[PDB]
Amino acid sequence: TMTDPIADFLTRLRNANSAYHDEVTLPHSKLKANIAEILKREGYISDYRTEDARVGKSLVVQLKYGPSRERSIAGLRRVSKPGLRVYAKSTNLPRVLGGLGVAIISTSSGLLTDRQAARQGVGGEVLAYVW
Amino acid sequence: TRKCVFCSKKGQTIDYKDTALLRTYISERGKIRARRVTGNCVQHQRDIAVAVKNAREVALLPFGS
RNA sequence: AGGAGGUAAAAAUGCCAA
RNA sequence: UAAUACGUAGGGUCCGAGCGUUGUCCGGAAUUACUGGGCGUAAAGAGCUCGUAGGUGGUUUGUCGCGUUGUUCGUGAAAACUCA
RNA sequence: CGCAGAUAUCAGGAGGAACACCGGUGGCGAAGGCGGGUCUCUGGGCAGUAACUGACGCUGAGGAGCGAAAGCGUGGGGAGCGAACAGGAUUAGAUACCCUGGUAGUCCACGCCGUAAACGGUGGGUACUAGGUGUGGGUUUCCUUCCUUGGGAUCCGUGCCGUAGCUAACGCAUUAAGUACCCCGCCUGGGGAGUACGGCCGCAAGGCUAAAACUCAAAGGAAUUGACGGGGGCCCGCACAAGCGGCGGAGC
Ligand SMILES: [Mg+2]
Ligand SMILES: [Zn+2]
Repeated sequence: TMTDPIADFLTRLRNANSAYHDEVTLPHSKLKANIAEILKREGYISDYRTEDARVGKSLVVQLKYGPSRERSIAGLRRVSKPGLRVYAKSTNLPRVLGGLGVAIISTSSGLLTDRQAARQGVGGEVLAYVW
Repeated sequence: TRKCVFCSKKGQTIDYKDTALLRTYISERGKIRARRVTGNCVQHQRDIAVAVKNAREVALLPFGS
């Protein structure tokens, strides 16, 4: 069954980005909305919007494509999955592509980029890698 | 492709008393005709086959005339 | 373009380099 | 029977109070793959289901602070390891 | 086997087993598997409404059940076929292929066994990722005659072809071997060996669990170029066929 909604988010995003679609429709959750907020802030997605469906809200994200047809997302991989969960200290924050990517970490202060978490000194569970 | 006659709204009700109705669907040798040659749907062909077998049992049609 | 019919008694082995 | 692979010579190379052989462990070995592998045909999907323990879990509100994270104190003997 | 009246043909009777044509790359079933007809009892699936419950889900170590054929036990039945077994024939020899017979078995009832190239050689659940064309089951809008595979939309099933992607290659490609998450089984060079000993199960046949010594420097998968085939297709040559003259016998 559906066991990992966040991995479902990531694989839907990855498949649509590989197929060059422009919009992506998901069932909606607050965690997914926050992840989309981080992705929008870091420039990976153009914009996201929540819309009401028959059984609830729905997340729609617009993908960002380069003027030469280049994709704004190179990879999308989850890290802390059910079963093996990954927690990171403030002094062991993961780096993606030598820091050229972004790692989204759930902390007591909320969802933060690894740069933000290293700056604030907090740590937590690493959710996914984006590059 | 020709149309299945029983599937039409005018389609006659299928039963094994009707002798000529089944005669139209059994060859001169006494055998049952095929779907490709007759043109009726799968369900109606199955009903035809069962009806013809029953009529053969009650001696209203021959076995291999 | 589709398609039919007919068509074999027996016959073993051969050394390990270049 | 015309060897740079055997033996001896010349010559050379590597080390140098050492130089080789054996034994044993690690590495190379992503060759037990946590980091970091696989199962159509190379080894590898139970003949097929039901179900116990176990593992795993949809959307959302409140509470706890066990897991998680931050800080401080104590402890982590000396020697060892690393920097001066 | 017949001439003791066969084979053939006609009529009647007895018995057993399998169900022609429908019938197919079509249906159902979890898998083995399941088509003569009728009746009785009974399981699952699919579609629409969405009235109800409100996460009750998924997988599943061991375990339990089912599980082709052959085989086993007890009691029936026994037409056709037919291991073993007899002759015949072929051959150098035929314990084989071919022929003529022919027991167990194949069939029924009730029980054992529990293995198969039990194969899609592809564990179960879920979501996403261009399409085109068949067919099976069901709902619905528009041409509408509203006759009509008219055409469209949607759900479920089953084939073919095909992008992206994956693959060592062959190929897979919305029914994935593609991108992902959860649970289970399994693999760690080839022989020895699915064997020995021990244990469990079985009436037995045997099944399941399952090594070590020794030994090899490979065993393998896919694809390529040749060669070969008592494989196919198309052709030739005194190759055969149609003829003439010889050699093999004699002396030199
Ligand atoms: Mg019917
Ligand atoms: Zn019909």
